[PDB]
Amino acid sequence: EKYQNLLVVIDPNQDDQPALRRAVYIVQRNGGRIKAFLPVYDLSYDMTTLLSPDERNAMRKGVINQKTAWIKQQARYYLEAGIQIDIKVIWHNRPYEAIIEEVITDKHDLLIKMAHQHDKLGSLIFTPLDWQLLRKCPAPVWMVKDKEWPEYGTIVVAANLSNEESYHDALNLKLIELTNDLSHRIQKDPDVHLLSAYPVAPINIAIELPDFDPNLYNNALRGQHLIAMKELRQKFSIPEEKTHVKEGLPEQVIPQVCEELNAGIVVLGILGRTGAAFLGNTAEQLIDHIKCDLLAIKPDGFTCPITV
Amino acid sequence: EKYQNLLVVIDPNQDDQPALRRAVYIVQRNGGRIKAFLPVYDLSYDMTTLLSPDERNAMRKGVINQKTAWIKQQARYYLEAGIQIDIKVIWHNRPYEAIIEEVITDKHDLLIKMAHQHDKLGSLIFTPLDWQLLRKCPAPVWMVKDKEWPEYGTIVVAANLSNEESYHDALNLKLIELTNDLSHRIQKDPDVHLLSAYPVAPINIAIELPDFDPNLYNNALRGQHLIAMKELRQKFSIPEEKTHVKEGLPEQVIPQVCEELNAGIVVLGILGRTGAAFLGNTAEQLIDHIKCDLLAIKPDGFTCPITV
Ligand SMILES: CCCCCCCCCCC[C@@H](O)CC(=O)O[C@H]1[C@H](O)[C@@H](CO)O[C@H](OP(=O)(O)OP(=O)(O)OC[C@H]2O[C@@H](n3ccc(=O)[nH]c3=O)[C@H](O)[C@@H]2O)[C@@H]1NC(C)=O
Ligand SMILES: CCCCCCCCCCC[C@@H](O)CC(=O)O[C@H]1[C@H](O)[C@@H](CO)O[C@H](OP(=O)(O)OP(=O)(O)OC[C@H]2O[C@@H](n3ccc(=O)[nH]c3=O)[C@H](O)[C@@H]2O)[C@@H]1NC(C)=O
Ligand SMILES: [Cl-]
Ligand SMILES: [Cl-]
Repeated sequence: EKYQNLLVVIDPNQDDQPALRRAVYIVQRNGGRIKAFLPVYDLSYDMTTLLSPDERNAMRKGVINQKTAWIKQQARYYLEAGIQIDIKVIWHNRPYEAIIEEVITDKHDLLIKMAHQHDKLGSLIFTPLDWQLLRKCPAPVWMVKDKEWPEYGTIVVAANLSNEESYHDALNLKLIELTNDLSHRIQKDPDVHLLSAYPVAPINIAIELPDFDPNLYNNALRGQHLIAMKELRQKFSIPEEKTHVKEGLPEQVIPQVCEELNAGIVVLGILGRTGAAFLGNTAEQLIDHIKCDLLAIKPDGFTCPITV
Repeated sequence: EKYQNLLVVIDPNQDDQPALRRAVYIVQRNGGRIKAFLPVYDLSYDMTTLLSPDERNAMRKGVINQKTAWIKQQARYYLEAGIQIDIKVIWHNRPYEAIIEEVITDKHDLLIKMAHQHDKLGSLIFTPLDWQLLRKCPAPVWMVKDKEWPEYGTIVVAANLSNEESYHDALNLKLIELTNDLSHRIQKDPDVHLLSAYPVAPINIAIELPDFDPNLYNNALRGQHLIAMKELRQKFSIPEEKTHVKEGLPEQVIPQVCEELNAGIVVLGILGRTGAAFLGNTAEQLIDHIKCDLLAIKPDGFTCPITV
C-alpha cells in the first residue's frame, strides 16, 4: 500500500475534470483515496469599506457552498461506485500557496492536475499556476493532458546522464524506482523506456588550444551516457532495446523522441537548487514543448520555499 | 525626448524578430536607440571535470561570437537605414535575471519582447521567461504578438476602478499619462479607449442579514466605476463614447471587449505588492487570455526583487 493518498487540483473553469478521472483510474487499480481540492475567493472579500465583515462572510460562505456542491456533481458517479473522494474547498486568494500547503500538511503522495492541449500535434499549455506548482511543489506533480491516453502508450523516463554532480544520479534512481513501482501498480504490462539526450560542442576548433579536438568531447559525453544508461537498465531490469541515448538539445530531442515512442507520459527530474541554473532553464523549455503527460519529480533533498 | 532608450529581448529560437521590428517602428517615429539583448550559455560550461577552464572558455567565446553575428544579420537592413542598434550578447544561465539587471543598470525606458499567437482566434502564448519578466521587470513590458498590427487598431487602457486602496488611482493615472504620451509620439491619430470591468455578488440573499440586498452592492460597484471613469476621461481628454464600464469577471470581460474594440494593444497595471494577492491572480488569468499586444506597467513605488 503506497501512493494511497492522492491530491487532485480541480480546474474551476470547466465542468469535466480529467485530473479527477485519472486519480479514479489509479485508485480502482491500487486502492486509496482522493482529495478533490479547490482554493476559491471573490473580489467582494477585499471591498472592506463598501461591505461589512458579515456581508463579505455571507458572500464567502455562498461561494464555498456552491463550489463544494459543483464538485460533488462532477464526482457523483465515482462516489456511487464506492471511490473515496473527500471534497475540500477553502477560501484563499493565492492558489499555488494553498495547494502546496495542502500537500505538505496532509503528506500527499501525488498531485494530479490537468493541462490543456489544443491540437493533436500541439504542446501542453501551462498556466502561471502550473509553473508555480512544477517549480515549488515537493510531491511528484502529474500533469494530465486533456486527451485520451494512447493505446499501448509507453512510459518514458528522461534521465540526466550529462551533469557531473552526484545528486543527479540519486535523482535518476528515484525516477526509475518510482516509475517501476507506480506503473506496475496501475498497469498489468507497463512499457517502460529510458531516454537521455546530450548536445554537442558549439565550436569546431579552439584558437588558443591547438591540440584540442571538440569532436572528442562529443564522443566522451556520448560514452558517459552509454555507461550510465547500461548501469540503470541492469539495475532496473529494462531491456537494452528500450534505452535510448540521443544527440541534440534536450528540450528539442526529448519531446520529439517521446512522440516517436508513443509515450503516454514522460517522467522528469526537476530541482529547487539555485545557482545548476542552466538545468532549470533547459527543463522549463523541455516541459514547455512536451506533447504528452508529464510526471515531475523532485529530489529527496528538496526544500520547499513554502512552509506551514 | 522620452522613451529613447529601448531594450529588445531577442528570441533565440527563430530568425525573424518581431520585438526588434516594433522597436524600429518606434525609433523611426520618436528617435532614440535600441539594445538588442540576448543572454546565452551552453551545457559545456558546467562540465567542469570533463573540460578545462580554457576549453570551456573557447566554447563560451564561440557561442557569443556566433550569436552576435546572427543578430547583426537580422538587424542589417535596419542598421543600413541608420537606426542605432547596439547588439549585446552576454554569458548567463538565468535569462530573466540577466534581462532585468540590464533594465536596472542602463535605465531602459521600455522592454519589448515577442509572444506567439497560433490561431486568429487564439490567446498569446507566454513562456515561463515571459511570466518572470511580467512579474519582476520594473520597466514597462511590451509583449508584441507575432502578427500584423490591425489596421485602425485601438489602444485600450484597462483601469482598476474596483479596489479601494489609493495606490490603484495613482497607477491608473500613470497608465493613461504614459498611453497618451507614447501613443502620440508613435501615431499621428491614436485611438485611445478606457475600459473597466466589475464582477457581481456571488449570492442572492444572506442568511444571517435579512435587510441586505446584494443587488444594491452590484449597483454601487457600477456607480463607483462610472464616477471614476468620468474623472479619468475629463483629466485625459478622452470622449465619453470611448469609455466602457462592463459587468463580469475581468479576466473574461477585458479580453473579450478588447477584441470587440479591435484593440492593437491593451495597457494594464500590475503590481509587486504581496498579500492584494487576488489582484495578481485575476491579472495572470487576464493576461493568459489576451489576444492582442500587452503593455504591462508597474507602479512608481515598485521594488524589484532583483538588484545589481
Ligand atoms: C509512472 C506513471 C505511469 C503509470 C501509468 C499510467 C497509465 C494511465 C492510463 C490511463 C488510461 C485512461 O484511458 C484511463 C481513462 O481515463 O479511461 C476512461 C476512458 O478513456 C473513457 C472513454 O473510453 O471511458 C471512461 O471515462 P468516462 O468519462 O466515460 O467514465 P468515468 O468512469 O471516468 O466517469 C464516470 C461518469 O462520471 C462523469 N464525470 C466524470 C468526471 C467529471 O469531472 N465529471 C463528470 O460528470 C463522467 O462523464 C461519466 O459519465 C474511462 N474512465 C476511467 C476512470 O477508467
Ligand atoms: C501606448 C502604446 C501604444 C502605441 C501605439 C503603437 C502602434 C504600433 C503600430 C505598429 C504598426 C506595424 O504595422 C509596424 C510594422 O511592423 O510595419 C511593418 C509592416 O507590417 C510590414 C508588412 O507590410 O512591412 C514592414 O515590415 P518588413 O519586415 O517587411 O520590413 P522591415 O523594415 O521591418 O524590415 C527590413 C528588412 O529587414 C529584415 N529583417 C527584419 C527583422 C529581423 O529580425 N530580421 C530580418 O531579416 C526584414 O525581413 C526586411 O527585409 C513594416 N516594418 C516597419 C518597421 O515599419
Ligand atoms: Cl493495463
Ligand atoms: Cl500613424
